[PDB]
Amino acid sequence: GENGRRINELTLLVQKRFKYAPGTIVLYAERVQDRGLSAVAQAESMKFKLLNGLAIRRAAYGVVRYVMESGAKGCEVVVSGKLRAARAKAMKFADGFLIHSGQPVNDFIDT
Amino acid sequence: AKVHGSLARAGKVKSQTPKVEKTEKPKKPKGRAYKRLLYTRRFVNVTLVNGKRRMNPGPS
Amino acid sequence: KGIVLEKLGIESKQPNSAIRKCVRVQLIKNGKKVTAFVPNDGCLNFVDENDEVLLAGFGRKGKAKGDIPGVRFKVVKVSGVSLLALWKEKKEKPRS
Amino acid sequence: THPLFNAETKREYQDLRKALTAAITPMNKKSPLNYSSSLAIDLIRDVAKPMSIESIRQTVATLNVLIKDKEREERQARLARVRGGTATGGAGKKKVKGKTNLGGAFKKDQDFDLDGPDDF
Amino acid sequence: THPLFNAETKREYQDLRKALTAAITPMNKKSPLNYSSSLAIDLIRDVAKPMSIESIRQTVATLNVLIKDKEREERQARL
Amino acid sequence: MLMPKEDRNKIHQYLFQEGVVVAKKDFNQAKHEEIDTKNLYVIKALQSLTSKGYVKTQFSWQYYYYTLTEEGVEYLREYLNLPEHIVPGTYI
Amino acid sequence: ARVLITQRHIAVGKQIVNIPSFMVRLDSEKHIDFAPTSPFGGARPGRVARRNAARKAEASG
RNA sequence: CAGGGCCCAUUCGGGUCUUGUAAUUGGAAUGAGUACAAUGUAAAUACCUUAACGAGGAACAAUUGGAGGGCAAGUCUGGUG
Ligand SMILES: [Mg+2]
Ligand SMILES: [Mg+2]
Ligand SMILES: [Mg+2]
Ligand SMILES: [Mg+2]
Ligand SMILES: [Mg+2]
Ligand SMILES: [Mg+2]
Repeated sequence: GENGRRINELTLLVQKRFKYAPGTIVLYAERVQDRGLSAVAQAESMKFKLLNGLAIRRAAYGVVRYVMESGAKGCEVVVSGKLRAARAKAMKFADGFLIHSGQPVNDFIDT
Repeated sequence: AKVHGSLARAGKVKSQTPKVEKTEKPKKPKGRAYKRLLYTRRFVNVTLVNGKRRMNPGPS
Repeated sequence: KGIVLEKLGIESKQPNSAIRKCVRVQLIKNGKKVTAFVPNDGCLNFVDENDEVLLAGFGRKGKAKGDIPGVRFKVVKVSGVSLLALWKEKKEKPRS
Repeated sequence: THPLFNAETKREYQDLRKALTAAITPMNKKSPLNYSSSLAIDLIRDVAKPMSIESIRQTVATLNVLIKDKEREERQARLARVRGGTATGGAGKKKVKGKTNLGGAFKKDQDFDLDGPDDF
Repeated sequence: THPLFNAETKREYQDLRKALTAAITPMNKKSPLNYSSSLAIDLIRDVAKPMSIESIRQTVATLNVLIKDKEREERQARL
Repeated sequence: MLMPKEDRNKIHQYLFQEGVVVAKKDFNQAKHEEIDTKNLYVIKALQSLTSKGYVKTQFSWQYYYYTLTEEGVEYLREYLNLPEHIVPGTYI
Repeated sequence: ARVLITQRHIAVGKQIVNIPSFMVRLDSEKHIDFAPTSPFGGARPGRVARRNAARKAEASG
């Protein structure tokens, strides 16, 4: 905001709740890198697209295309829910390959 | 078989439809002029395009 | 042309749940009894009784048309006024 | 004393309806409680009196659409002041929902022949 | 145009309503066909569009009970 | 809600000064911190303020975070009869 | 061109033609010109021009 | 009011050279129709010709069937259930 006005109020909120002394707690903003290689960002971009009113496959093919263009080894998005009927249904949209088991998943898959 | 039935229900939905009055439009031209405006909307002014030309797009 | 005998509520075949609103008519030239389907929405409220209806086939060359079991004809005019003109309120019926 | 319009066709009928609406309406600008009860309720029933079973049913149906649309407009107005989503905002515990733009993908549900090659 | 009538009281409105009922209704007897078309229904919408939400339900309910007795009436007539 | 005039002015003046207010969702706690009034008062009054577009809330593990808006700085100012631009949150 | 043909301001020989599908015979191409008994070929203006001249002569007198 | 290189080598400046929208305005043009007259005809009517009148947006206002597929044309909005 203007001269940190929102982040000023966000500092003020965290001091009152966590009982910190005024001045001992400070907030910084930071540009995320590698935005396609972020599962929490890509899910939240997907979440806003459906709320803004984008077509559902458009978004889901759009986000999996974006991540693979960003240099990911494999991307995978699942949409589960009632689409047009009372009987719900899960869609899977994938590209690349992904591993599933072992210690490697902890280090390379972000979910 | 069941040749009887509930004949009291005939015209149910046609009576239940809310009467929505037509808006009044400018006249469309008739004849050679109408083919002229169709040609103009299809071939020279192709203002609306999605990479494939559609004639009655729903609001995307 | 024929004379309406009664109004029938023939139910459609499977899977289709409806009542099809036909009439029985006695033909004027033959005296033969015939079932005719009154086509549109609400149009059975024109075809009440002892009327002169005009009938045509449905187009299936003598076969029963749809889910409607066993009718082969449709109503075209009632009392000298066509049924779509009555349905679109272009015209209106005589008293009898 | 109504000699003003002896119109005999629908198109000619149109002028009468407009003029009567011009006549009747402005009477709501003054005395609105007097308008709604004494005159609107009973003139409507009296003009509904001629018409047949079907026609009155359309009139009831038309009126219900009026109700629905009006409530819709009012609901725009109440949630204009309140900054976020539903009434009472963040206190509310109830969020504002959205709509799934399906396109035409899932009606009478099937598999999609038209896959999309590229995404904007 | 509309030169005859002004707003004083509920009583005088009943005069105006009754006069209006006199004026409008013979148009059904000359062409009933136009009567169920543009003239009657769309006026009723037009006079109810500047009103209050509860009042239009009161408008609906009176129509609803009116049609109901007629449904009885024709049933008796047929039987 | 029926709370005396003096503590609504406490809640409203405290809100102006801090630009924010945090409130644990504990009814019957009966003693707010940062404010000597009942916890139920500060929740309910800020529920009345949010329902007129002056303050916005977030629940966030039972804590009710309130930050007042641009509507909030004009309304409250009219309310407290304080000098213009006397809001701490607004001016760095 | 269609409305000029149809409204009789065109003459392929010395004869008016008001048929747009006329299929001219390539020694008649030299002779397509305006009709003599018309405006745009001259000697009397036409209905709306004579009316407007009538109004301006009315205002002059 | 929504658009191309370029004259410019004067950064988001006129945009010539056009293409279409306009609760922006202008005159021109004409028949459908009406009608002296003549022609037409056995006598007429009409056609062909022609004085006089006859236009412009609520006027002199094109329908009939359709918009899942076959088979052109809805990623609509209300109603019924
Ligand atoms: Mg599951
Ligand atoms: Mg079958
Ligand atoms: Mg149509
Ligand atoms: Mg249809
Ligand atoms: Mg349709
Ligand atoms: Mg097709």
